[PDB]
Amino acid sequence: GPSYHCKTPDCKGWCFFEDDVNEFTCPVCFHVNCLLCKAIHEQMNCKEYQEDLALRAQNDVAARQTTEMLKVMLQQGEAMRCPQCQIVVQKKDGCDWIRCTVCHTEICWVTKGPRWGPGGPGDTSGGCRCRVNGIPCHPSCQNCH
Ligand SMILES: [Zn+2]
Ligand SMILES: [Zn+2]
Ligand SMILES: [Zn+2]
Ligand SMILES: [Zn+2]
Ligand SMILES: [Zn+2]
Repeated sequence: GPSYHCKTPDCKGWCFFEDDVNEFTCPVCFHVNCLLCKAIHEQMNCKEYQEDLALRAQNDVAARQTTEMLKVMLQQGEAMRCPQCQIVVQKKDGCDWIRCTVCHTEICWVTKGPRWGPGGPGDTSGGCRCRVNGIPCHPSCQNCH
């Protein structure tokens, strides 16, 4: 069970990652962190945050740093786009499964795509079909729900 450090400057707030929890309310500074954007964006959904962050690339050097950082993460695994709404999702250490914050699509992190077909939970006509006939979606999978 790995951990996340609050993004408020110099804050000592931290949490463990949990499969079903995508937001961290810091007990120190009380700010709400988003555990898939790794950022505090309390008047935005994740899509509004990520688009505005790309608009600050022209030009903030800090934003341009992180936006180009993310584009290497996506091009090399350790980050991915939601297969449904296409927001950039970053890893939650120890969690093989994530429910998108914007569209609520279940994402299989092990296989870097959807958990299920359209029609959602139970539809093994798409997605990673973990455990059908006993086979895990990947032999490293431990629990993608
Ligand atoms: Zn904090
Ligand atoms: Zn977010
Ligand atoms: Zn989504
Ligand atoms: Zn899976
Ligand atoms: Zn699996």
